[PDB]
Amino acid sequence: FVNQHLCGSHLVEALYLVCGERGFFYTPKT
Amino acid sequence: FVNQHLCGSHLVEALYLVCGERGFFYTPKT
Amino acid sequence: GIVEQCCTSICSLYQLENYCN
Amino acid sequence: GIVEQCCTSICSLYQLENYCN
Ligand SMILES: [Cl-]
Ligand SMILES: [Cl-]
Ligand code: NA
Ligand SMILES: [Zn+2]
Ligand SMILES: [Zn+2]
Repeated sequence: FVNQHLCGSHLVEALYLVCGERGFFYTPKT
Repeated sequence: FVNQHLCGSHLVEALYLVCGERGFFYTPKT
Repeated sequence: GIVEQCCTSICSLYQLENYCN
Repeated sequence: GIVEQCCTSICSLYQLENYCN
């Protein structure tokens, strides 16, 4: 796995790319 | 056919932008 | 489905809020 | 929030797994 500060169209696709076949949630609200 | 693994990467990317700060929930079923 | 709405059909920015929180 | 987690700080292979439904 890559260890970075996840931001940008770099992390979202990772959260998706990692979580895979299950699902995910995004909270822009802090 | 049409491949969704790929379709999602664009969708989720774009969604981030569009949904903005209110955030979003990605369910890979529907 | 959402992947059903933009895959076989392209969608525009407004038409994406339908899936936004 | 969560940004403080992975974008504010570096995230690992599982800290996001907490964020899956
Ligand atoms: Cl960047
Ligand atoms: Cl593609
Ligand atoms: Na990209
Ligand atoms: Zn970038
Ligand atoms: Zn592509």
